[PDB]
Amino acid sequence: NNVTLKNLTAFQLLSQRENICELLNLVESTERHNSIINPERQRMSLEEMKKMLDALKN
Amino acid sequence: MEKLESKFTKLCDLETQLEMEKLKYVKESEKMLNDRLSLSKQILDLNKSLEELNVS
Amino acid sequence: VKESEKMLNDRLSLSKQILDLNKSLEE
Amino acid sequence: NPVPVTYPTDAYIPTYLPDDKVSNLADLKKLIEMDSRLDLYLTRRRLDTSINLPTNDGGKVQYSPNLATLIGMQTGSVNDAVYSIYKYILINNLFVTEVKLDSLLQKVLDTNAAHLPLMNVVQTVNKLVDAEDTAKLREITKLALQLNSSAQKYQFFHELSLHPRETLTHYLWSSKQNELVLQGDQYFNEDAARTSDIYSSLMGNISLLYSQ
Repeated sequence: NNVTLKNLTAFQLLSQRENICELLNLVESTERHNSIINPERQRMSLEEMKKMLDALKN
Repeated sequence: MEKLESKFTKLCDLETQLEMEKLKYVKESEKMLNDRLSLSKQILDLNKSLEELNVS
Repeated sequence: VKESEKMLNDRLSLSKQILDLNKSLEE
Repeated sequence: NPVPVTYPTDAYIPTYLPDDKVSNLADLKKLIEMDSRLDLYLTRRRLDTSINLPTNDGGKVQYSPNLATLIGMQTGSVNDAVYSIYKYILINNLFVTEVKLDSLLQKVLDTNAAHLPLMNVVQTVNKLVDAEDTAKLREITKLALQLNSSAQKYQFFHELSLHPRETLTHYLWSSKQNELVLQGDQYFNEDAARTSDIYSSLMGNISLLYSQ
């Protein structure tokens, strides 16, 4: 916790610039997308549903 | 889904706990019923034996 | 519960009679 | 009163994403409502009621031969003693509602006042004888905020597609109005506040102060 006016105003600018500098295609953020979709959590979770759905049939 | 299975085994245990509590209201109420029957019988015999005596 | 309250009232009303019955001890 | 914590407990799980592009969000809403109904049934059975000792080592107490006339028993837990004494005070209709003491109560209490509060009555009665769920609730509330972040970035870029003229001028005004806020506290840093470089509005201020 312990947020202040400076810590908040400098967070709004960081969020606005992360988006603006991405519209101009100046930012490469592949080491952040390789934490959601690209990791095996997209496949291994499906490999857990593929067995929980079958365990739920008996 | 995982948190759901976690909160679901709690119900699986609670069902056995509830039916066990239910099985404790059938072995215990009938005991009081039998005690009441024995009490009425022996109180009939006791009141009869009392009336046989002078005091009543 | 409907049986326990019956037993409790017919057990607390039986000592009130046993006491006054023992009070009759002059015969 | 609930104790305040230092980490977010829940998240709103936003609903401004188009429900024809992202699917199974309604599945998530149904699962969350079902878990919200799967614990309202547990908390209820945590406050469960049980009637197991109306009449039925320090749990067993030997009653005096005096109190044995208001109970019908000579031994039993203290709960049975206080309960059966209250039942005797209740059956004989002794409470003043128009406790008025009976005749046998005179002996059992050794008191001739014939009128005593119930508090004193039970006083004489005494005188005669779990961790993993926190981690799960922090892991889930650590994903509904990542979802609440990606949804905000989608909301921004989608509101940038529509009306880009309106969003860009807002971004340029937020920038020209936030870079000024962050550059307002760089004047007091203890190595530029004793070198006499900033003392040559820190001059009208001393006018207001001296007048104050």
